[PDB]
Amino acid sequence: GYKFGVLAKIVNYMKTRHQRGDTHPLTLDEILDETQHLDIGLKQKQWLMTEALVNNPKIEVIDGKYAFKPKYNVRDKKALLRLLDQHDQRGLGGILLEDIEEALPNSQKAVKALGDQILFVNRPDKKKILFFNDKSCQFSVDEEFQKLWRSVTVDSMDEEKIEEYLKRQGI
Amino acid sequence: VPAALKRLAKYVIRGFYGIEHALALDILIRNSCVKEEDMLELLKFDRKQLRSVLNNLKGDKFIKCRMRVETAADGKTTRHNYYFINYRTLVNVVKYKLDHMRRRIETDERDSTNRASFKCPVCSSTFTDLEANQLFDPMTGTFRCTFCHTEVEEDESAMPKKDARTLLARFNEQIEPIYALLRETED
Ligand SMILES: [Zn+2]
Repeated sequence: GYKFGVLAKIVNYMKTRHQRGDTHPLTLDEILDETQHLDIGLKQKQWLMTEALVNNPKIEVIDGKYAFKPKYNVRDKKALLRLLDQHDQRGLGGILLEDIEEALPNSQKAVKALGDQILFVNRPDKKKILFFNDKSCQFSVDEEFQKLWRSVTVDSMDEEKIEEYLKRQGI
Repeated sequence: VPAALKRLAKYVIRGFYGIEHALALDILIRNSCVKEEDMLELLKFDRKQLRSVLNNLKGDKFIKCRMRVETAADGKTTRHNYYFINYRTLVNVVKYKLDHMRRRIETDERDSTNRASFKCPVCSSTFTDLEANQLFDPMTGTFRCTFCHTEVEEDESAMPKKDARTLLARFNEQIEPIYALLRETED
């Protein structure tokens, strides 16, 4: 095994290092020192530099050095709000709750602060997807009204009777 | 595509139907013709839920689907279903539902009076007013059911008529914007 295993180790190490508040970037040798990878090959080094830490969306390239990407992920209520607004405006769709949960520790506070602004979609497998509440036009009906609408069957009713009814009622 | 049709469609989809249908209709508004796999990715729903929603929409016939088949680069057939918004059928079905509810109002008003005014708590079944004479016993001097022989209270049929009458005002108040939007969409 070689050239494919240590990438997971380094990405996990730098993620956990950022979890400790190390916002400052770190050089490759800094991580290599404490990860017991002093015997790492040169071709592994250049392959890492050219592909691994530039293709992933979790590594930021600044002043030549490499750091976390906390801006992309959610860390506050305002970031969640603006991300959801962008999703609603551009129609990109929602986002899984687990991504925000792992990005934002104690994400329930933002959820309960948003309240009705956030919308949840309940999947069969307990997973929840978050949507923005587009308040352009809101209208609601009574439960009795909804039962009345559901009582009337329309899927098993064809297109001849629909236009026969219009002339029957004389509109 | 006049904006009045789009506004009316948005109002009816947001008021009568849920957010998923509103999102689907907004997607179809942004692009007139959309392939069945196009609105499958950018919303992050399960395939079965979207299929059920599309089944309901095809049941109410708000949009129309045209069958198209073609070939792929690798040689396998490709079956893409192309969905496009048809406002001509949309306004017709909306008006059909509108007049259906309108006539439902009068049928409910008639049925409120048609409900039986005699109820026996022992058997818990409505008893028609006309046959109350048949249930009445001439030699007893008082009216009772033949099956259970208990006093009948006619006060249990008083409140549903009042409840329906109160809902008439709310229905008539909330239905006006739809008629207001209908007038500008005639042309
Ligand atoms: Zn009885």
